[PDB]
Amino acid sequence: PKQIHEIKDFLLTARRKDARSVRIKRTKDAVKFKVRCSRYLYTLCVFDADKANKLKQSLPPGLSVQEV
Amino acid sequence: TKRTKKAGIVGKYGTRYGASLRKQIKKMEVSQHSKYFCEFCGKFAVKRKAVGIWGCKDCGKVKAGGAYTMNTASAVTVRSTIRRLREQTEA
Amino acid sequence: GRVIRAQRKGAGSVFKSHTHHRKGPARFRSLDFGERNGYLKGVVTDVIHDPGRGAPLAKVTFRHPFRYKHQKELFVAAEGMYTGQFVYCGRRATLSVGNVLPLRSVPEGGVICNVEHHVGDRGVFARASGDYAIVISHNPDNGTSRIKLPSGAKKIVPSSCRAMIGQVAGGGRTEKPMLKAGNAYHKYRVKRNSWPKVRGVAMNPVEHPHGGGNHQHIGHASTVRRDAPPGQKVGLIAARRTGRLRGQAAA
Amino acid sequence: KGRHSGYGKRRGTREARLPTKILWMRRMRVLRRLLRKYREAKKIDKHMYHDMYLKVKGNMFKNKRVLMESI
Amino acid sequence: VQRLTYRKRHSYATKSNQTRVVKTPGGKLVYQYTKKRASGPKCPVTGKKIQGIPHLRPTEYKRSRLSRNRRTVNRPYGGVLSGPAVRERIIRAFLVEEQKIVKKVLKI
Amino acid sequence: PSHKTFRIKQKLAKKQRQNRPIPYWIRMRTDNTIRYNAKRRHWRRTKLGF
RNA sequence: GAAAGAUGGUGAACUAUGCCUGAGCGGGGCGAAGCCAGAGGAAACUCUGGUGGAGGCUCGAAGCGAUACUGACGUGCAAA
RNA sequence: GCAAAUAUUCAAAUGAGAACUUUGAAGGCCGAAGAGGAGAAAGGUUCCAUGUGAACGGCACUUGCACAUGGGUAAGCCGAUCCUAAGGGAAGGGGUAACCCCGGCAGAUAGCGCGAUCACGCGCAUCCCCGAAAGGGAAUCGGGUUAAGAUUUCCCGAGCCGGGAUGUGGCGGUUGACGGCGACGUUAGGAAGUCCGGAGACGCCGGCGGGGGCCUCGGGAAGAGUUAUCUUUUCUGCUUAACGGCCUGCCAACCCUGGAAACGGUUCAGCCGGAGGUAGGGUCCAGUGGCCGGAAGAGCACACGUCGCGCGGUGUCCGGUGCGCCCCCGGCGGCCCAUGAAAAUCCGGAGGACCGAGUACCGUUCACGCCCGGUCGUACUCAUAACCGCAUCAGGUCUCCAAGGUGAACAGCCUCUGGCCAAUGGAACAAUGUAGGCAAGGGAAGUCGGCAAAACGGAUCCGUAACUUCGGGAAAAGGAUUGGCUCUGAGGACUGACAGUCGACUCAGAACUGGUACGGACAAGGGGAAUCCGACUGUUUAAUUAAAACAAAGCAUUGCGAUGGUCCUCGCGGAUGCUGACGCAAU
Ligand SMILES: [Mg+2]
Ligand SMILES: [Mg+2]
Ligand SMILES: [Mg+2]
Ligand SMILES: [Mg+2]
Ligand SMILES: [Mg+2]
Ligand SMILES: [Mg+2]
Ligand SMILES: [Mg+2]
Ligand SMILES: [Mg+2]
Ligand SMILES: [Mg+2]
Ligand SMILES: [Mg+2]
Ligand SMILES: [Mg+2]
Ligand SMILES: [Mg+2]
Ligand SMILES: [Mg+2]
Ligand SMILES: [Mg+2]
Ligand SMILES: [Mg+2]
Ligand SMILES: [Mg+2]
Ligand SMILES: [Mg+2]
Ligand SMILES: [Mg+2]
Ligand SMILES: [Mg+2]
Ligand SMILES: [Mg+2]
Ligand SMILES: [Mg+2]
Ligand SMILES: [Mg+2]
Ligand SMILES: [Mg+2]
Ligand SMILES: [Mg+2]
Ligand SMILES: [Mg+2]
Ligand SMILES: [Mg+2]
Ligand SMILES: [Mg+2]
Ligand SMILES: [Mg+2]
Ligand SMILES: [Mg+2]
Ligand SMILES: [Mg+2]
Ligand SMILES: [Mg+2]
Ligand SMILES: [Mg+2]
Ligand SMILES: [Mg+2]
Ligand SMILES: [Mg+2]
Ligand SMILES: [Mg+2]
Ligand SMILES: [Mg+2]
Ligand SMILES: [Mg+2]
Ligand SMILES: [Mg+2]
Ligand SMILES: [Mg+2]
Ligand SMILES: [Mg+2]
Ligand SMILES: [Mg+2]
Ligand SMILES: [Mg+2]
Ligand SMILES: [Mg+2]
Ligand SMILES: [Mg+2]
Ligand SMILES: [Mg+2]
Ligand SMILES: [Mg+2]
Ligand SMILES: [Mg+2]
Ligand SMILES: [Mg+2]
Ligand SMILES: [Mg+2]
Ligand SMILES: [Mg+2]
Ligand SMILES: [Mg+2]
Ligand SMILES: [Zn+2]
Repeated sequence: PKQIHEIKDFLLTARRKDARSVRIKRTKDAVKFKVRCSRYLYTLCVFDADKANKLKQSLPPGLSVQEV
Repeated sequence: TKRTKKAGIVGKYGTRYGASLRKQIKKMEVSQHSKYFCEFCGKFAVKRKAVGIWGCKDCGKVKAGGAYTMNTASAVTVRSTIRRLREQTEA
Repeated sequence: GRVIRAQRKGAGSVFKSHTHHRKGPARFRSLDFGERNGYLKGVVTDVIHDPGRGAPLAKVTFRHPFRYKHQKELFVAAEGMYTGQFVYCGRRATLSVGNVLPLRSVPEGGVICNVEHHVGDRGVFARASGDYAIVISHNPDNGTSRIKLPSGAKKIVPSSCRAMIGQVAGGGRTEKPMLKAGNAYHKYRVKRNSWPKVRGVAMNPVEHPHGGGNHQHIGHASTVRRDAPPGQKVGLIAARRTGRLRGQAAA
Repeated sequence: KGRHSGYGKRRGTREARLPTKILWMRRMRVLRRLLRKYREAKKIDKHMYHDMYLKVKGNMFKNKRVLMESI
Repeated sequence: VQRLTYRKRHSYATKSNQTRVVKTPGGKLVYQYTKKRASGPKCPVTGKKIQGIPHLRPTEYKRSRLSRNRRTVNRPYGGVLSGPAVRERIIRAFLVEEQKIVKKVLKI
Repeated sequence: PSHKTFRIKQKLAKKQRQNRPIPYWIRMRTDNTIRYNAKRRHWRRTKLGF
């Protein structure tokens, strides 16, 4: 229900406590990075495949990355 | 088109209530609907709001008045009397 | 017989006053020092139609004399009052339509309304729609005054009884024919259960002294005595005369 | 194609089938929006706009063809 | 055409039992229960609306539910009285305060 | 009804446990007279009246 | 074997009336004030066409009621 | 005697036994103000499974709402709980022989409250409790799931409210933010006693505008049906919740510049303007509005191919409409001798007592973070079989949803979704019946009486008398037309006096045609001349009287100025009275 727009803020809101997980759904034309905190689900719609890859890399070690 | 030879506002009562009852309520059906001059803003915008209560639409002032006419002749006599009676004893 | 409607009305069962939407008691202010010995300035805020009463009520928002708060008082509107008017209360209130003065301060001939009767009982005469009392005369050797009530009677009242100068609004209301049992019904819902009113002559003897008979007639003098027991005192009570009022008797 | 109407397939009164008030309401918005279009296109100045507006209200004109001819 | 049913045990169509038909992700029509229309605040002086505040059912104005900005107007007497009313109060206060000392002048 | 007080539900519980035919074995207890359960109630015949 | 008389209590879940708080009453017909235009007039105001949509107005659906057959039934479907 | 509510039939299966059970094919009915889907009340386990000797299911049974044994009702978000209304009970007091009766009578009033304790100061108003599962109201949505539970109680996902502390970050210190001329704006931005305002919070009616849903039209894609013949065809579906952000900004309201007559602006109607219109430009408000997140991974639909809640694939598009129906909202207009509820809870404001730093301390209605969320209801029927009427009784019993055709229409008549064929069956066509038709010639001669039935009935056009309260009579009366097919004409929108595209509907007229039939079923006034009564509308003996009876508006009479009139109480006291002669009361 909350979407973030800038990768730096998404990274910051996923490199925090309460980050239970990050779902990643690849669909036609885009990827969606959904991080589950306590209150709000934060979502990011990303377009560049290599940049999406860099984010995939940049998730903090430990945060369970589901791939669907 | 002229639509009523003589009835006027009392044509809504149709063929009931009697000639004189209709003819003697006509003069007050008219008055309780008529637009009366508002002395505080000079418009003709005072229309009855409730029995004895005449309010103006623009200036928001609502003024206690007669039952079917804003100014009753009795209260006109009263107002003139009260002003006279005040002024003869102020001096 | 059985108990008769004139007797059933004292029970309170269904004959109580239909007062769910009435705006409260319409009366003067609690007489105090300031309004014994000076004037208090209050401002009308609204002229509100009081259900079940033909006279409009005026919400008047005084300033409390000795505590820090407003006083929403509630008067019987005198024909002339408008929102935003300043009404002044007290003995040195100027004789203006809407102000309330003691009768020691209304010159003779003046019209007043809502006349108190014991100084501080907050208005009892000349209150219904379009009625007023004229201050006929004064007597300063006893501190009393005389008024001509609406009824044509003449009452000596204390000279310190307050009164609202002017006449009550809503006048001329009872001139309009109602023309409909519907209008009559909607009139009496908001006053009290006293309509429709059945002729006694069309009742059975067990519930009305006029009742019964192969024809409809009273059968005995319809004028009853003042002392007749409750349930017998129906008809024309203690009548001095009857028949159409002609001549001096119609005064 | 206009079939199936007529005086036997008709069982409502004119007002019920199409209210005279709706005819009036449509034809007034028609003539009136024409008049505003003219007053904005400067084919009419405000004075004969007002005069034709009150005449449109007052029912001289029955259709925009005659409103245009008389303008 | 897939008739509807209530979702609560309130079987009477009172004011509090407003219903809105919606079509759900299932292709199925349900009711949603809506709030009743609220008036929102009014100026005592004029009776007009009060600008800058939405029209919410009174409980959902609670401090812990709205942002503060959405509930108030930054003026003196703002959020109770309207702009014209405050303007007329300032003018009347000034004119009458000055008149008081102009009336103390005449006492000589 | 669907909105019943807890008192009435409490008493419906007991008027439920009071419906069973008498046990099969009581009938052989010594010097016995209880034959059938003469305090049956049916939902359509005898309304509790409460 | 009464019609009754009395002492003390129980009932407005039906019905009677008052009140508080909710719910409900398609489609049509007549065409009242008000407003507009045209024409007429020394004036007063009048004639013609609109609009408007009043009313304890009217034909009528759901409702509510019960006129007529003095129809059916009348140990009835039913103590209406 | 088992007879109203149209209707049943054929194979099969189970079974000792089939008209009554189950399956399938058919044929019909309810026809959406339903014989459909849910509830309030009331019932109480009737709900679901397994089985069954009797009894019951007014015939029958393998069957059941019957009998036996088991199963089933999950809530911080739906309710109750909370608040008050009509109104009820009550402490002190007054009455009463006592039970009981009075609540405004005013009494150190039932409760004291608020900052404060490391204590004390301040206020005490009109002052208790109960009372609504239809009034007010802290907060929830979607998709799954069970034999029976849930739509939102369970499960997956996504939220929200209240309360409890607290931690990090940020914001302010010109002590208590900034921007805008202004309306107002930004998710942070001191405040004690005290006071004020708003929301809560409001009648009916007319009509217009908008939003959501449904319906209707056309294209595209999927599947189904029809096909001796014609049909780019017909039928089904093509979905997107709360919640968060952004955008838009209706109809009203509001701000700034400006100064209007040659008067203008605008409505279906109004109405608005030197108290400042038209105009230009802005603000705010609604939203069940657009986009994105929620979210395609869900749901549906097809298409396959795997043995065993597999798995894989494709689509889940694009416009236009309207006096269209439901719900809601906005704003006008009207009606009132009627003006159409209260309070909880919440928000806002006035004033400013008292407060603090800058190697640091006082706040912060901001962001994120942690914890907790109790008691009771919850299955089922809601009716021509689960409620009441001694019944599985044609009776009665409050509501929400509401498709297609014809038509003015929620009339009737037919259909689809959904539900049924449950009302004991077989044979026959006699009287007499009950419900429904038709009749030659005549048309009330029958009869107490035109009782019953027939005739008229929609709509368009014309015409419409006596009488009249001049409003009516009036649909008076009396006439004419109505189908089907092919056309002609008129009535508009959007884009750039013309051109382009589009347009669902209404209204006129003509031809041709038929066994003169055309409101072809349905639905649907007979009319006139007079008398008597009641003015009218309304109400009335539930179960034999619907009326000329009662009420009524109108008219009149009487009592009463509070230390009063009419009335109630055993008493104390009370009703009219939250009243006051334009009032109360009695005729
Ligand atoms: Mg009565
Ligand atoms: Mg009378
Ligand atoms: Mg009478
Ligand atoms: Mg009698
Ligand atoms: Mg007697
Ligand atoms: Mg008699
Ligand atoms: Mg005699
Ligand atoms: Mg034609
Ligand atoms: Mg018209
Ligand atoms: Mg509603
Ligand atoms: Mg704001
Ligand atoms: Mg029963
Ligand atoms: Mg005796
Ligand atoms: Mg009752
Ligand atoms: Mg009852
Ligand atoms: Mg409805
Ligand atoms: Mg009628
Ligand atoms: Mg009807
Ligand atoms: Mg009979
Ligand atoms: Mg018989
Ligand atoms: Mg036999
Ligand atoms: Mg029979
Ligand atoms: Mg309906
Ligand atoms: Mg049902
Ligand atoms: Mg049997
Ligand atoms: Mg069952
Ligand atoms: Mg309570
Ligand atoms: Mg409640
Ligand atoms: Mg409620
Ligand atoms: Mg308020
Ligand atoms: Mg309310
Ligand atoms: Mg402007
Ligand atoms: Mg929305
Ligand atoms: Mg209004
Ligand atoms: Mg449940
Ligand atoms: Mg249930
Ligand atoms: Mg019984
Ligand atoms: Mg049609
Ligand atoms: Mg229909
Ligand atoms: Mg014959
Ligand atoms: Mg005859
Ligand atoms: Mg004979
Ligand atoms: Mg004869
Ligand atoms: Mg004879
Ligand atoms: Mg007859
Ligand atoms: Mg006639
Ligand atoms: Mg009559
Ligand atoms: Mg009528
Ligand atoms: Mg009877
Ligand atoms: Mg009868
Ligand atoms: Mg008394
Ligand atoms: Zn004015």
